[PDB]
This record gives sequence, structure tokens and C-alpha cells, in this order.
Amino acid sequence: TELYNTIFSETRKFTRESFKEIEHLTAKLANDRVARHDFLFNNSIALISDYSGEDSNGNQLQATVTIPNEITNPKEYDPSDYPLAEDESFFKQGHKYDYLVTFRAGSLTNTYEPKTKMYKLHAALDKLMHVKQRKSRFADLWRELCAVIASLDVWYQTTNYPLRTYVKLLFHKGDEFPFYESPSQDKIIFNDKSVASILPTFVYTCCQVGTAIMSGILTHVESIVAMNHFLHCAKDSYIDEKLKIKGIGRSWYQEALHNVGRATVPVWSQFNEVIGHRTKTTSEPHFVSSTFISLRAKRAELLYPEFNEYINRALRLSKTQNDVANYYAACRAMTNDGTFLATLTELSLDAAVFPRIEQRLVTRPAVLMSNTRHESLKQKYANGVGSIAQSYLSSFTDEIAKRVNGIHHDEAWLNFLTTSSPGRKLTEIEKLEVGGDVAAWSNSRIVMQAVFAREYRTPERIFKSLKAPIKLVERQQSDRRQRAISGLDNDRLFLSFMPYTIGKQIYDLNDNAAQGKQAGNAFDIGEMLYWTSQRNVLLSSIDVAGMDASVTTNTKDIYNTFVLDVASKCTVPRFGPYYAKNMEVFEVGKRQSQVKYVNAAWQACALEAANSQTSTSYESEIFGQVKNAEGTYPSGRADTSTHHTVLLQGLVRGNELKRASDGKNSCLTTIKILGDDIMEIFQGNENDTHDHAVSNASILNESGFATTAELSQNSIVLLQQLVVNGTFWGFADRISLWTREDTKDIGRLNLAMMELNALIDDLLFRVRRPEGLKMLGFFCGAICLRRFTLSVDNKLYDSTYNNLSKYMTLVKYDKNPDFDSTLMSLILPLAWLFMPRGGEYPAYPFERRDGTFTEDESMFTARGAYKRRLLYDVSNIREMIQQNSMVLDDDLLHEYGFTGALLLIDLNILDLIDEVKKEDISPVKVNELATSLEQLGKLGEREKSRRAASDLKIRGHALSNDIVYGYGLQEKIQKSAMATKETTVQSKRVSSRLHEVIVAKTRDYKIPTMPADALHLYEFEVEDVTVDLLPHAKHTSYSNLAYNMSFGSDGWFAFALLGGLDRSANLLRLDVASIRGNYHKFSYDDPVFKQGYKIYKSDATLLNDFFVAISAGPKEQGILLRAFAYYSLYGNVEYHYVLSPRQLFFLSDNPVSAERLVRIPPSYYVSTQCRALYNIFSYLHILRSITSNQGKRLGMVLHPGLIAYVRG
Amino acid sequence: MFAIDPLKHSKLYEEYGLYLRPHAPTIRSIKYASLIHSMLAKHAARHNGTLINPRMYADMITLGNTKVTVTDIVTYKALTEMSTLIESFRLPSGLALIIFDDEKYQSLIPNYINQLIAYTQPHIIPTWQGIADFSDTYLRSYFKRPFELTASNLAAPQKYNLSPMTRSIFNNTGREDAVIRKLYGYGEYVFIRYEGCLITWTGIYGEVTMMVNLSKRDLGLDVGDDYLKEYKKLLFYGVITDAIPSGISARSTIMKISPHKMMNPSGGALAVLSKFLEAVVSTNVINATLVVYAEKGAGKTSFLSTYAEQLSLASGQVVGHLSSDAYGRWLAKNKDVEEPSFAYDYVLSLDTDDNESYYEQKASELLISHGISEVAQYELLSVRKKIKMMDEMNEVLIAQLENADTHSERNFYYMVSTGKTTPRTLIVEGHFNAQDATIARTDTTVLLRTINDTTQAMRDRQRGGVVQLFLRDTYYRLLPALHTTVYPFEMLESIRRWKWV
RNA sequence: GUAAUUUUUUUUUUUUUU
RNA sequence: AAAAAAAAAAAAAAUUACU
Ligand SMILES: [Mg+2]
Ligand SMILES: [Mg+2]
Ligand SMILES: [Mg+2]
Repeated sequence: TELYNTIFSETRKFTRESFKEIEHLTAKLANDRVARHDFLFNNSIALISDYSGEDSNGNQLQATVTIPNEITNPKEYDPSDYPLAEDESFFKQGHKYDYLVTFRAGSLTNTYEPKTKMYKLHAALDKLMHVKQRKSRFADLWRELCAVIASLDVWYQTTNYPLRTYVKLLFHKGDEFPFYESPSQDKIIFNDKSVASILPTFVYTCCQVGTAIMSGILTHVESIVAMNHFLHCAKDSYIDEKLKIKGIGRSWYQEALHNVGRATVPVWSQFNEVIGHRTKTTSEPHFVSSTFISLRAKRAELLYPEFNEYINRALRLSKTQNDVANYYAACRAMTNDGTFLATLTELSLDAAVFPRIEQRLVTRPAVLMSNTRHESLKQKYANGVGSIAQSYLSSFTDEIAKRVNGIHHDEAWLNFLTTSSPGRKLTEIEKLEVGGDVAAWSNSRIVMQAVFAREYRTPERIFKSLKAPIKLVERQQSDRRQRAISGLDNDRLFLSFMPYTIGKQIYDLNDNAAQGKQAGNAFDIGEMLYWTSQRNVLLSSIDVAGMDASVTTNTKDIYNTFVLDVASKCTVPRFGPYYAKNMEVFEVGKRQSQVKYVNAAWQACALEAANSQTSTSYESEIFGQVKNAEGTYPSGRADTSTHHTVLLQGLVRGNELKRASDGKNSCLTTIKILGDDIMEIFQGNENDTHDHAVSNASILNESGFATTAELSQNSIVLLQQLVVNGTFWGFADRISLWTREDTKDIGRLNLAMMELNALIDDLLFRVRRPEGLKMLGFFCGAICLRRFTLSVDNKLYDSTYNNLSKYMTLVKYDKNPDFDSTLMSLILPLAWLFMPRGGEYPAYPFERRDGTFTEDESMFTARGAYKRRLLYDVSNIREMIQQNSMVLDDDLLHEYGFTGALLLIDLNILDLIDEVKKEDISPVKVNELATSLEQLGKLGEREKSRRAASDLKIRGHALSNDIVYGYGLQEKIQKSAMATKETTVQSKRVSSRLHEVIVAKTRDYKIPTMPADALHLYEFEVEDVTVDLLPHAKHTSYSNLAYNMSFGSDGWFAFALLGGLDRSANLLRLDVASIRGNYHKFSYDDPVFKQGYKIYKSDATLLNDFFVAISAGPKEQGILLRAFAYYSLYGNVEYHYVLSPRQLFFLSDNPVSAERLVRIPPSYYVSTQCRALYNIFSYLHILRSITSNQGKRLGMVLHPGLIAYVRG
Repeated sequence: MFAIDPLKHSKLYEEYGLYLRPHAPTIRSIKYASLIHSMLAKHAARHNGTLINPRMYADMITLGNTKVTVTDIVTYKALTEMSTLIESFRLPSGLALIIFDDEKYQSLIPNYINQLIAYTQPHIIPTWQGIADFSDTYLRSYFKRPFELTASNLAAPQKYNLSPMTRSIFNNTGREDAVIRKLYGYGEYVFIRYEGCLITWTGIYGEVTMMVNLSKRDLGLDVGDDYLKEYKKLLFYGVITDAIPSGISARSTIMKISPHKMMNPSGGALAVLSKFLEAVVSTNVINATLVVYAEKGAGKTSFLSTYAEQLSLASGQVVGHLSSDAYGRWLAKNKDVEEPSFAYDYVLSLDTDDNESYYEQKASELLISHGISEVAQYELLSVRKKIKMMDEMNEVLIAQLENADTHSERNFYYMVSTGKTTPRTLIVEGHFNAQDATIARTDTTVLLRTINDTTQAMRDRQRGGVVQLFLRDTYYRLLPALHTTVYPFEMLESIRRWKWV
């Protein structure tokens, strides 16, 4: 009757009775809130105050539950906590609180006359408490708390843990919940007004703290230290106190690692291989031990004194490097609440986007060639930091200038507009001219360009944009400020397109720009893993504090001098509305005017650099229109990241030439830069490496940047990835399973499960217990997302219910709301979670009819069509090949509920919904709009690539339109026209069409089978022979290289068997990723690769037309052909499966690494594709069954029908 | 084929001094291009304002080498129509597309013509001082050819082989067109009309030309007059067309004045200036502020006070105006006061020229620590010695911009703009681009240029001429032209073009 | 556990003053 | 018929995530 007393809680297996029991107990928690209130606040939970247990490293710790008085008895709302200026035009200049202050919920009353300043301030302060706090990822917040508490109960088989008393001592105020969230009003309603204003967020803090316990990061006694620390910050203002101690509670680990003294660590080769292990010293240099003094004093007075004694204990009780790594993982969970930090955008404005002026002022360069209006066409630096940066950068201006000449910049701008982002707002006079449907789609950059295509070559288009304001728009992020961003219109975004195109070319001439976290696996940290394995090396992960605001108007000129140099050496006619022509010009030394030939790239860059207005504007409900001060880099632009990257690498690499011309050597080996992230690695003498690092920091101060120097001997950070002595420390708190930033819970069904699957995958190699991460996600899919609510027409309400009730349980609502249709929830079976095209979640052992169980599927278990095998696996494949039958045992699959689960998948509800939405898109308007965009770039090569697609489709091969480059313009205008929400007339057509398919499918539903399913009929037998471990198993037994890869664990053993990444495969992936613009991460599952590889194997002689259809130039044709040639060594088309790079972070991508572990009889090789096929069968089985792998060799058996399907 | 049809907009070309020859192979060609314009505009209107194949259009018109004939039919219906028209011309080549090098001319080109320029090689006619050269091939054959009458040239139209059908008259005699027309027999000739002036002065380095937006009668100046006489009219309406530094100074005299074409204001200027007039007029904006940067010695205070009255009279509201020395003169008095006053009427009373600035006191004692006391000692230094002193003056400026303290620059402008009794409209002047982060939160900052050699107005003055020249060089080194450049005649033109109520 | 909310217009009745 | 206040019915415009 209780979740911790179930038999699934003691066996962790799915029998026909354990499964039906957990199914009914979890559906009871998802439907009604009386059961949830009963589950969370039952009187059987005895409150505990004193606790004692082991810390994260096995030492004894004692804690006491402490809830401050300011949370139980909050104060009255003080109106002086949010002051205003004497003009009342904005908030006060220096105001203490940018976030929600802790006060009594009912203490905030709005007793002012409407349309008044103090009325607006209170109508907005009300939205801060009731609207900016409801941020849930999957479901209601009380449902998400039930999911965390259910898993903590089923895992520990008890209820006496400290997190239960926190839940009861915080939210149990009466016989109902203190507050709820109404999805209709999009608001949080308070039932108890005598409650703290900040409590709705602490429901997420409990979710996050319980998530770290399931993860192995925190223990039960450490959950007290963590919850006591969070409640201590909420005494005055939660978010303001957390941001103020975020770094001080984390930067202690470098001192704790120094005191360890020695460490045995793995050693990395240059080619991404662990080649040995060594014992080194972890003592820091003398200039690092000097910062231990100032940091000791800051912790002693700013930190919660119970939290400080945990750090002092972590710092004295650590004996190995694995000790510091475990204590450090806990202090991230103690200082990161897990939520996304949100407030009023007027309150975070001055702290996020206001310009700031650091050490030194940056001076101008000498103008050499000027305009008729005295606007610099060409300049040069006399001295300073501009002279130092250009000494390195001016040596790329000739090679870049010729790469720019070989680009069609008008077609490049049309591909840059792959964004459906707003820009501005249409005008009614303008709106009337286009008419109807078109204006409904104008929230996109590609559609605003199509409407105004008549004036693309008109120069007045530019000047009209200097009259429009830059709309400010902000985003959220965990553990940081709000950081408003600028949204430019298509015209101001155009003036930044040539400075972007120019500075992007230098990425091809250096190796000091980080590609990013493109690969998604350990290939991103491959350089750090190597350089942190060397000796006599100094590691510098230096950070520019608020670079976006620190860039002043004269600092931007250092990049202008670079762009204007390139533009003057190129020959570009007809860029936008510009053309090359003779121009009257002023020169230095000469007294009258000259005449020069200025090309189009020079005219665009020269106009942009001399008309710079960076101030953004936010329209506030309180103050009207609010404008920023001038100077902050807009950061919504084409060249916002290439500017920071080019400016920083010219200062670091130019200081290398400055020191050489002064008689000083450089100890600098590599630098990696991405935006404002810098990573410097010096190797050499101790005083030589310190000398070079100090002058590098001093040249950054001379450029008006403030920065803190965190130098280390044995740790380095880049892009939120910490590497310490050849070991990766993951940041598990940076991933919120329970909160999200966008107020659009995309993924109404079967796509939220893809979002949860993608979030669990990111957590595996940054967590200490991935098996507790599986129990968590299982209960999230069983409680948070198990209902599917849609509105059904009343004339079909009883027909859909009576027909669907035979497979699944449905919920209905009020009979008559006095409307046409009423809404109807749908409760899907638990078996839906583990099914393909459904939940696709790792399963627990199901019980077969003969009494044996299936495999306990791990976190490395593949998805896709591979999940279909579980249907035959519970049907005893082993017994199935003995009888030579291919049958499903439909009776047993019905008891668990797979028949009802697979039926719901066959309705294809989401696909069905999008068909009624595209019926309202008029293709006459999409084609007319696409016709006018084609007159802007290249005059052709859309029809040509479209015809190549159709002349391809006439044969066996038919590409999807998103792949074809000729439909690139349409596919966006479809997205632009489909971005609209569903209307009420469309909900009827959905209900009508959904009703037709239910009476069509539910007649006699049997689980269907294809002939290709014979490939699933294979098994394995355990021999008595122990396979040998790879030699890098000894090298990883000291100081494991991930939190989930400790010695003896399942992630450690999978490395000792399969090995590490395939260096040759990841290299060919980084190439095919750099061929696609506006493309973050490429995987071998991508449509262009999968569709192109399918023809490369079937009909290679048609591969040229494929290249014309996708518009692959000779460079990308070689990059794709080179990857098709390698993937064919191990790839397969017939047996599809899906692994993620974040999932196999350190593990091998190539299935062939598993053929040394399995023995296959040579009589089974009956076809040319058998070898690659059998390598997959064993590669997927060893990753799925890794929890019971004791290191024995396997023998493969095959169904006689599998052999028949392969022969032909 | 001109980019703007001269048969329709004949008054536009008359502004440049271009009068159509009366009504030949050239008479036939200007009629043909007028038919192509009407056809192109009719075709563009039928697909959302765009031509469907701008490359086929450009090749048929400008090269004359393409024929489209029906023997799909709906996609080439417009190109078949343009084809039979151009066949009927029977030209030996194609019509070249002609453009001027004027910003005003380029702003009036139709949209469909701009779509052709990407697929043609246009013939761009240059302009010297806003006037296209009449010696061009196409300008000589299509329009009348001007004949400039001067004082050493005044004679009957018979002394030269002038015909009223081929020549227009540019009267530069200084006398009325009515006396010239009747006392010398030019009754049948067409005179060109210029509304501006073009003055030539004597400079320190040579001779300086200046274009003024006033008539030679309105501007009361003749040959030999002084630069200081009628100075405010030159400053409000004049733009010097030389490279900076020009040699203009208070010792310049006029060598020559002539009627000239009147200048057009820039488009990027009128856009940023009308972006400021939106905030003045709107009710969704509480405080409006225009920041104006200029070089030290440009004469921006004398102008921006008149600009502020003309804005107050047109908008009907009160306009405040802080000088560029407002903060330094306040800081000189209240640097030791613990709780100084930030009232607008108190700050406004310190903004007089008799109050010394804080930055002038520090640069005075700085120039003494190096031994500089006169302008002649300063001009003798090398560039590296000067730059080494400006770096020490940059340390005095950074200390007032780095934080937001009681006496900081950011707090000063905050407590002044957000005051209860401060005007709603403010015009603040600045010195260098780093004050972007301190002066009021705005969306419109401009850089003002005048007719002034700023280094010459600083060394030809009194009241500490060496500190004034030193600070001019220090600020110049911190103020590039990275914000939109405006002129006094453009800032006054924006007020007139705005529709008040 | 739904389909509401801002401001503006028109006609429809209610009550108050001339 | 001059106005004010509320009730019903219909129309108008209207919340927003840059690179
Ligand atoms: Mg960093
Ligand atoms: Mg930064
Ligand atoms: Mg950063």
C-alpha cells in the first residue's frame, strides 16, 4: 500500500505482480492531489532533528536540522527594499536586492489607484512572486516533488531520512497545499497567505537536493548540511546571497589538493590514449600558496559557519585526489540550488548590461585614409595595446583578403538567415499591403527578408534602421545572472555580417580558437587531458570578468583596424546595396582630397564602424521605455563571438612577439579561446612560466579588462569542463531535470521523454552513481509525464472513450462547460516507457514465463529500433530458437501492458496534429514568398538543386525536403507559418481525425511483425574462459578519470573491455560538422549523413545528383566521401540503433572493439554483411548487460530464421 | 539610360544645373529610355515590387544582346514583352545605365533600377562639390552646356558663338540676372539657379574653401571681409571642404565668393537626430537625452544653446543644456564637500566661463612638473614626449570614471538627470568616448563638426592657452569618429522636417 | 479540471440632473 | 434631445525568447 513496502522496492524486478502493483500506485500519485498530499505529509513520518552518518568519503559526520525563524515567521513586506530614483524614472542606482526578498506572502498588497507609478511597481512586484517563480520542466511542482520522494523511498526501502522532515516542516500548513499553480491563469495561487514568499522555489531545491542523493554525490547527513545552508541564505534574499558565495564555497579545492601531497594519476598520449600512470606532487608554487591566505579569511566571515566547518573538514580529511574530487562534487551541490535564476528584467538590468570602465582607457589609432565626412577608411596604431594586437593580426590580412574574394556574400547572407527570429514589428499600413496570412508569419528573419525583398539593394534601407531601436531580450541560466541580450532587425544585423565573415576566416589559419564542445565526448578535453599529464607545466584558466560590458567604444576599434585592413585588400563588388566605385577621399600629409577605388566590402565595413550605437531599449510596464548607457557590446550580432575571440588571441599572441623583441623568451605552448574563455598553458622554469603569465595578465588590464588569475600546477578549466591531472571532474548540478527557462513546455508527448533521455545522458559521466540515476528518471516518467490531456468534441466524446478503454485507462471531465468540446485526459501504461517510438527508457528485469528474468538494462543501452528487441526478449528468444519459431507470446505481452502501449504509439497523435496545421498553409503564398527571395542570391541553384532532388525521387531514392537545399527557403516559411498555436477550429479537426483512426485500429489489435525482425533473434552464452583486460585498466585504478568510473564500477569495467574513443572516427566527424552552417553538433545519425550513406551503398553512381541537391561544393564532397569510406568499415543500414556521444563519453564508438570478447562459429558467416552485423550484436549486448559482466567470454547463438533472412 | 528618368523628373536635374536640350540620335535615345522605365515599373509592380530575372533584364537593356520570342509561356511573358520593345529601337549597342555620385541622387533611384545595378557595369558620373562635371560624354549630349559669365568676361552672347539651344548661363558677375539679361541681350537664354555660396578664404597653410547654406544676399559678405564678421551665420550653415586640419582662423579674409549648389543633409544624420525627436514627443519616455561629442574649441556651446531654444519653441517644452565642462567646474567646488548639491539650478550657475574646471587645474600642475609654461615650449616637444604626458593625464580621468561614488562622474549625471526639478529634455555635451558609460542613459549620441581648426582656436586664444591646447590633444586621442557625424546645418534641418502636432 | 484578461467603438435597457 | 454610472451583444488592436 506504500511505495517503500512494495515488492519492487525489495527485488527491483518486474514480475507480473510487481509491475501491476507499481503501475497502480504511481498512477494514483499522478492523477489526484489528495493522494499526493497524503503521500508527502503522512503522519507516520516521525520528525528527526539530530542525525549521524558517513560523509561522501566514508568519514563520520553529525548534523542537526535547523530551519531559521525568518522562513517560518516571515517579516512584513518592506517597500524600502525596492527603492526608486527621485524622478521615479527607474530603480535607484545602487540597490541591494535584484531578486525576490523573503517576506510574508499576504504582506504584499496593492492599495493604490490604477495607472499610477506605485500601482505599477506593485502590480509588477506581484508578478515577481506569482509568475517568475513557476518554472517547472515536466509537470506540476508537487508532482515533481512526489517523483523525487518516491524514488528515495523505493531505493532505501524506508521513510526515515532527513529530506522527509524538511518537506513536512516546510510545506505542511493545514490540510491542503500552501500553494498550487494554475496552468489556466499561468500563475501560482497561494492558499496559505501567512507563508513565506520564497517557498515556491524551495520545492525545487528539495527536488535538486534529493536528486544529488540518488546520484551518490550527497549522503543523507550531507543533505542536512546542504538544506541548512540553503535556508540560511533565504533569510534576507535567497538568490542575492547564493550569488555572493558561489565562488568562495568552490575555490577551496586547490588548497585541499595541495595538502594531499602525492597522487598516482593516469598519463595521456598525444593521440587520445592512456599510456601509463605516474606518482606526482600536488604542491602548488609559491605564488599560488599566497592566495590561500586571502581565501581563508573570506570563508571565515562570509560563509554559513556550519558550511565552513565542512570545507575545513574536507580540507584536512582528504588523503588522495579521489577524496578532493568527492568533497568538491558535494560542495557544488551545496552552493547550486539547481533552478534557473529569474527576476524582473528591470531589476537585473544594471548588473547585467550596464557598461563598466576598468583599469585603463584605450586610445585611438592614427587615421591614415579618411572620408568626405572624416570617417576612417584606414588606420594604424602608434603604440599601446592596439599596436601589440595588430603586430600579430596584420600578418593574416592578405591570406584572409583572398579567402573573402572567393565567396558569394549575397547568397551567404541568405543562408545566415536560417533563423525564424523576430527582428521587429510590422506596420499596419505595411501590413495591409502584404495582407492576411503573410503578416501572421512575420516573426521570422527569413520572412521579413522576403516581404521587403524589393529594397534589398536600396541604400536608404540602412539609414532607416539607425532610426529604429534595438529591442532588449533576456535569457535565464542556472547559477548566474539574467544577462539581457540585444535583438537586432534584419538591417542592423546586416551591417555586422561583413565584419563577421572577415574575422571568421582566421579560424582556418591558426589553432588557438576552441572549436567548442562540438564532439560531445572526451575528444573535447583531449588537449587538456594531455597537457595535464606533462611535467614542469603551468596551467592558466584566466577569466575576463564581464567582458561584454567591459568592451568600450575605443576597444572596439582594435577589431575595426583588423577588419578595415582586410577589406581594403579585397576585390568585392556588389555586396548589398553597395558597389565598387571611385570615391573622393582624404589622406594624411596631403592637404586636398584624393580619389581612390573603394570596393563594396570596404564601404559596408567603413559605414558600420562609424555609426555605432550599442544602447539597447527595454519597454517596461512600470517605467515605459528604458534605455541603457552606451558602450556595452550588443552580443546579439553576427560577429559578437568572433570579435572577442579575435581580439583576445591577438593580445595573447602579440604579447609573445612583444616579449621576444625585448629579449625575453616565451614559455607559451598552446592557447584555446572561445568568446571570453581563455586557456593558457606554459611549460618551463617556475620563474620563467610565472614571468610570462604576469605580463599576459598585465596586457589584458592595459586593454580595459578586469580579470582574476587562477594559476594552477594541476588543474585547468575551459567551457565549464574541469580537468585535474588527467582526470575529468563533471559538473552535475549544471543540469536541471526539474526546471526550465522557456515558458513553452515543448514536447507535449513522446518528445518530453526525448528531453528527459537527453538530460539523463548528459549526467552519466558526471555522476557517482548512474544506477540511482535510472531509478530517478523512471519515477519521473511514471509520475510527472503519464497523462495526456486533449479536448474532444462532445459528439465524439463517448465514442473515443468506449473504444480506447479496452487498452488503456482514460479520464474524463465535466459534461457541459457550455461549449462545443470538453477536454479529456489520457493515462498511458507504464510499458509505454520502455517501448520504441515511445518512452525508450532503460528497463528493469521483466520476468519470463519460465521464471527467468531479462537483463537489467544500463545507461549505455542503445535506443532506436533496438528497443524493439525487448518484445522478443521477454518471450525467451533462447527457447524461441530451440523450437525454430518466430512468435511473440502475445498473451504475456498483454499482461504487462505492452499491447496497449504499442497501440497508443500506432495512433501517431503528434504527427496527426501537425497535419491539420499544415492544411491552413497556403502554398501559393509560400511559393510567391520563396520566388522573391531567389532574386537576391546567385540567380539560380535553387531550381537546379530542386530538380536534382526530383530527378532523384523518380528513382528508388527520395530525399527529405529539409535535406534538399532547394526547399531550404520553404521549410523555414513552413516553420514560420506553423509557429502559431493551435486554434479552436483546428482542435475539432484533430478530434475528428483522431476519432477515425481509433475505430480503425482498435478493431482487432495484435502486435504486428515485419520480416526484418528476425535480426533480433540472437542470444549469448557465458563460457568458462575469462577474457583479458586492456593494459589501460591498471592505469585507471588510481584516481579514476570520471565520477562514474571508479575502480571496480561498471563504467570502469566497460573501459577495460571495449577501450577508449576511436580517434580516426571522431576526426572525420569534426570535418562533416564544419561543412554545415548554423549547425551545433553532428552525429552519424543525422539525416544528411544517413540519407547520403544509403545511396553510397546502394547506387553510388547517383551520388553526384545527391551532391547537387544538397549543394555540396568540392570541399564538402570530399569530406562526405571520406567519411562514407570509413563508416562502411563498421556501419550497417539494416539494423538501426542510437547511441549518444554524451552517453559514451570515454567509451568506444566502434563496434569492432567488441569482437575480441565474443566467440562466433565460422559456419555462421554466410553473407558479406555478416561480420559487421555480428559485431553490432555483441557491441550492443556488452553495453546493455554490463552490470552482470564478471569478465567471461561469450558465445553467440543465432536463430535459424536469422540465418535465412541474411542469406537473401 | 539615366537611373532617374530626366523626362519625368526634369526639375531634379535643373537643381544640378542640367537643362534638357530642346526638341537627332540623342533625342531618340532619351525617348527610348523613358519607355523602358515605364515598362520596368509596370513589370516590377506585378511581383511584390521585384523583377523576376534581374540578370536577363540587365543584359537586354544594357548590352542589347538578348532576344526572347514565343514560337514556359507564362514565366517569360514579361521578358518577351521587354524584348520586342528593345528590338524596335534598332540600336547598334545597348543603353548604358548612368548614375551620379551624389547621395541625394542615389536616394531617389527607383527600387527596380537598384536591382539592375548588381548585374550591370554602370557609368558613374563624379561630382566635385555637389555638381556633376559637365564635360562628361552623356551630360554633354543630353543637356545644355553651361557658360559661366564673370566680371572679366561680361559681353554680349554674340562675342562668343553661343546659341540659346545649346548653352545655359551661370551668372557669376555679382549682378542681378535681370540686368545681365536686359543690358546685354541674354533674354532668350535660360539661367541656372544656385541658392548657396562657395567662399574661398586665406588660411595659415593655404587657401580654404567653404560651402554655406545661405544666399550671397542673406549672408552679408563680400571679397575682403573678415572671418569674425558674420561668424555665427558661417558656423550655423557652413561646412569646410578641406582635409583636417584646415588653416582657417580669425585672421582669414575672403578671396572669392560665388553662387553654388546648396548642400543636402546626410541620411544617417537625419535618422539619428529624428530618433531623438521621437523621444522628445513620445509619452512612453520619461527622460530624453541627446549626448553631443565635439573637439575642444569647436564652438559647440555657442551653437547648442541656439539649438536648444529652437527645440524648446517647436516642441513647446523646457530643454536643459549642460556644458561639456559642467562636471569639472562642479567638482572643482565640491570635491571636499561630503554631501554636495546636485540641483539643476545650482549646477547651471557653476557652468559659466569664469569658473575653473577640475581637469584644468590638474593639467596645469602636470605641465609644470615637466617644465611647460607656454605654447612654444609644448609645440617643440616630439610626439613621443607629448604622448607620454597624455598617459599621465589619462590617469586623472580614469579616477573619475572608474566607480560610482559620491563625487564620481556617473553619480553626478545620475543625480542631475533624475532630479525632481531637472528639465525633461536634456542636451549634454561630452569630450571623449569613454564618457559613454557615465553620461545619461540614452540611445542617441552624435559627434559634431564645425568650421573650426580646433588646434588653431586653442593656440590663438588667451586665459591659459597652453593647458587648453594640451587638453585638446589629450581628448582628441580619446575621441575617434565612431559615432554618427552631424553638422550644425543638419541639426537645425531636422527640427524643420519634423511635424510638430 | 479549461476557453479568459487590457484598452477603443457601436446599438440595447437601467437610474440620476437640465 | 445634453451628460454620468452599470448590465447585455458584436467589432477593433493587443502578451514573446538575439547570435
Ligand atoms: Mg574560464
Ligand atoms: Mg566573462
Ligand atoms: Mg566566460
